[PDB]
Amino acid sequence: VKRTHGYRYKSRKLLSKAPRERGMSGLSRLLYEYKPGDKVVIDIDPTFISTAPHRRYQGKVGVVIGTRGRAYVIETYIGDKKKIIITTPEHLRPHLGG
Amino acid sequence: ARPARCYRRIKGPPYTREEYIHGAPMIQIPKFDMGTTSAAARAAFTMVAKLVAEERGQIRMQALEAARQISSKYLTKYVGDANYYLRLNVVPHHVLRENRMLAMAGADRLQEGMRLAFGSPAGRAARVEPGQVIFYVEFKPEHLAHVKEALRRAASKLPIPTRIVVEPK
Amino acid sequence: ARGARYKVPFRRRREGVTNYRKRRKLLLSRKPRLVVRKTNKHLIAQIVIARPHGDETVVGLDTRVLSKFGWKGDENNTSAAYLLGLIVGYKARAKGIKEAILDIGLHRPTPGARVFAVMKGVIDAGVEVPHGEEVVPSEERIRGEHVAEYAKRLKEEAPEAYKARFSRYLQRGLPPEELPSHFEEVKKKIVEYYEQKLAK
Amino acid sequence: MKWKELVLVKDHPMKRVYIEKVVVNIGVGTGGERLEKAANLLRELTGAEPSLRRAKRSIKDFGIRKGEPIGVAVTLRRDKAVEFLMRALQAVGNRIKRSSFDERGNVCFGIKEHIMLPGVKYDPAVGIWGMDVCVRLAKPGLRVQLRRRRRSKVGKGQLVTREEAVEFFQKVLGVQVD
RNA sequence: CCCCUGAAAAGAUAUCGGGGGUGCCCAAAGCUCGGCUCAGGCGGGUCAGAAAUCCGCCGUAGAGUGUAAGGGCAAAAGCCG
Ligand SMILES: [Mg+2]
Ligand SMILES: [Mg+2]
Ligand SMILES: [Mg+2]
Ligand SMILES: [Mg+2]
Ligand SMILES: [Mg+2]
Ligand SMILES: [Mg+2]
Repeated sequence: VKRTHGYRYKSRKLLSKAPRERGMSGLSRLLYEYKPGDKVVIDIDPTFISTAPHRRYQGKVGVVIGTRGRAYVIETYIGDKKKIIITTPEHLRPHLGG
Repeated sequence: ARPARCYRRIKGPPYTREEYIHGAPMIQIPKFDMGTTSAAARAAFTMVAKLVAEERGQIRMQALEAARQISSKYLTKYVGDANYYLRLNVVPHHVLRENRMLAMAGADRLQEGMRLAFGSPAGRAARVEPGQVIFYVEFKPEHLAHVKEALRRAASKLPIPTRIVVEPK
Repeated sequence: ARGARYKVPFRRRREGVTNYRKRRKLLLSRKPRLVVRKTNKHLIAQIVIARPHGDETVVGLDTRVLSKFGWKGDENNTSAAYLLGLIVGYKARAKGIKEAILDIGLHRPTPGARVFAVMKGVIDAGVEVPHGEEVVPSEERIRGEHVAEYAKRLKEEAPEAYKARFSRYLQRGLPPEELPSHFEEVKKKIVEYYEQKLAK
Repeated sequence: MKWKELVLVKDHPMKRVYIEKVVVNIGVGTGGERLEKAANLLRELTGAEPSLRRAKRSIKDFGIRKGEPIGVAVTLRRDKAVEFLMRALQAVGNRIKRSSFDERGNVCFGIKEHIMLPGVKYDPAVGIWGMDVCVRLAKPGLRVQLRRRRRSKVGKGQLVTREEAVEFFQKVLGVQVD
């Protein structure tokens, strides 16, 4: 039977947490202020799944283009196609590697 | 039952989650530990013999049962139930399947050939690795010849080559 | 505690000081917080900006600071709460803070509570704090008229109970029935001290 | 012999034992009007407004559903507790079984029908009612486990024990404990 | 169409492959605010009992969350108002 494609269709491992990470996450990711040109890493937080980007963007590095209210507009790539991810900071981490 | 060569080799993943398997057969081995099992009396025994697998493969439940019967009967007769401890060390967790046309086993089983080929349960086997202990004996050094004979008889019932290792406890 | 699968809550949660569900909603504002906390004897008012490595307190004071303006009322009543907000408000304004959001932690937002008196004092110093119009205590309570009325009734009913329940008031030389008069004196001294500072 | 002077004082001023509260309960099965009579009895017995207690689950064999009131209980404090407690002890006869004491300083005893209490009258309207009277004893510092902010555990030495509970009922309340 | 597995730690991935589910239901089972803590166990308590309401202690979730499966959730995403 063909693969089904719901928005979260092969995400058991990705959305699972170890026992020591159970419960609410810390709030420091909320407090980073990103400006255009900043580099961020998409690190999905499973306790806020409805605002999380698609599983294909986990671990990708994007560039902040701007803000939309409280979300950040991030320019990234899936293979060769440019993608625009709009997401809240709880699903973002600063990329220190350049 | 098919010849045991049909299920000897490890050809796929283990099939053991009985909550997903309809009609998984019940284990037909009544006991796994024979002789004197209480830990206090086993302290008298000072020797250990092991029937060790030489190859990887699957041992059917009925072969383990046949091996258990011949060895335990021999030890009971010649050594005495108070003078040895014999343990069948592996459990037949893996469920075997067969693709045969049958009635009273589901509608898909009525389609002939390789259409809907996933088999219905046919038995159980233990998946073993090289060096794995199949049978484990604790005995007194005076009975070494008898214990080796009992394990030689057990080996003749098993689908893979084995070897007997004798060591002190 | 018992076993490796036990998840120990956050340190501030198991101490019972931080409500992290409410704190998250405060941080989403991205505005400075007016933190107001109540102790048995004092009140604390802080203007705080949240940073990823830890909060930064722009201005923090408790009600001990009121002795620097010759306050002789109780340390943490409604009147003292208002004066604390005024001092914090002017100090916060001198540092560039124009707007703040009230943060009461685990205290209840009962109307007329002392937390909203600190807020009222902060508002009058020029720092805007959004609020509803039915929680600030009445000006009579801020002036301590509820304290003075209680003591006056106590004196004419049981003069000894007046002496015990306000022993520290008598020691300081300010009888409780004269609190509204003194509160205006202290409030004037605080306001004049900072408008002049702001002017210079 | 009032609430503030009913205190068992040991050799430390802050380790005193007093009646923290007295709770009176009546467990009626289903009815509202049946409950209403029991609710009226408690108001006139104790002088305090009783609170309706709703069923926690739906028990078919008892004919109760979750959320409907099947209970009436009132908690008594300070002076209303001491006054009613004295009456309740008399209805039993200043006798409490030793086994009725728990290890944590709670004492509960039953009243089969409320007429043995002084000051009440056999009334064919309210009927006949039973009662559960629970008394709690506490040393100072119990607020540490009950306050909203910075809640923590009370130290073991500051907790009321079974022995301190029986002594309070014998030495302070003058009750025969058996 | 949807979930887990197959699927080989980025992504994609088939078979008349395996285990299931969907063509609804709910004016609340939807929104928000506040309070509270669940399953279960123990001690005491009038009928009363394994199980009703009451007092206390323990209780990492062993409960609940309409509905498959997987994931999430404890001053809550559960329960009550
Ligand atoms: Mg496809
Ligand atoms: Mg939604
Ligand atoms: Mg294969
Ligand atoms: Mg993959
Ligand atoms: Mg749904
Ligand atoms: Mg809520």
